[PDB]
Amino acid sequence: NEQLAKQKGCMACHDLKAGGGKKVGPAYADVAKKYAGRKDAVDYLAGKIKKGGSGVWGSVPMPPQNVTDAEAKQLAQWILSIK
Amino acid sequence: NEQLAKQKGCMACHDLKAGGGKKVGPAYADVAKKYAGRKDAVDYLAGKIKKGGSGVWGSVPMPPQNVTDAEAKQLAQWILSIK
Ligand code: HEC
Ligand code: HEC
Repeated sequence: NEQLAKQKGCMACHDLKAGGGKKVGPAYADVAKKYAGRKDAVDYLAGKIKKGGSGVWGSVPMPPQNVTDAEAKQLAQWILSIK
Repeated sequence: NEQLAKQKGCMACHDLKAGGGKKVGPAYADVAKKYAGRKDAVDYLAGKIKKGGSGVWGSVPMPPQNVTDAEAKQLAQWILSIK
């Protein structure tokens, strides 16, 4: 399974899918660093995940995503936790 | 959480951290595409995982991995499942 592969060190040499390093959106660790000082980061990011947005990291927009309000908040919190 | 983000499609457009794209081995989805539906795929891949391999995807070899035969079979089956 995926967790076993992580534990065994496999992911030092392998990604799940191709295209690493060339994606259209920002790295989550950079999102986490940016908003570390921001008290309302969770709701700000949840809004962007659900409703989409542009201009914060580049000119290409993130389209609105198929997530509930609760999921958007959960994803925001997880991203903020990334170190 | 991490699994939720993967399941929702977020990772098509985002990496977890900066510096992606330099892994030395093939992406698992590409391994899965190659060997999908071959009658000996599980045994073949389990053997490469455990014993290592060279020259199938490039010049850089995979060393033997610290896995049991059962774990190698588990890992092979998981990799073959990656869409
Ligand atoms: C942790 C136990 C794993 C698992 C499950 C896999 N790998 Fe590797 N791998 C690496 C390289 C350079 C290759 C290509 C070798 C070649 O050109 O022949 C591979 C290949 C694979 C495969 C496909 C094998 C095939 O013949 O098609 C598979 C299923 C696979 N790996 C699984 C490099 C590395 C590492 C670099 C030091 C390490 C660590 C791992 N791999 C670990 C694992
Ligand atoms: C799956 C539900 C997700 C989640 C959890 C996130 N994204 Fe994206 N995203 C994309 C692009 C181009 C941007 C930059 C937009 C801009 O310049 O403003 C983003 C941005 C984000 C953020 C940061 C938002 C901010 O204002 O700081 C976050 C937290 C985030 N995303 C999470 C592109 C895409 C996609 C391309 C089609 C898709 C799919 C996703 N993102 C999916 C998700």
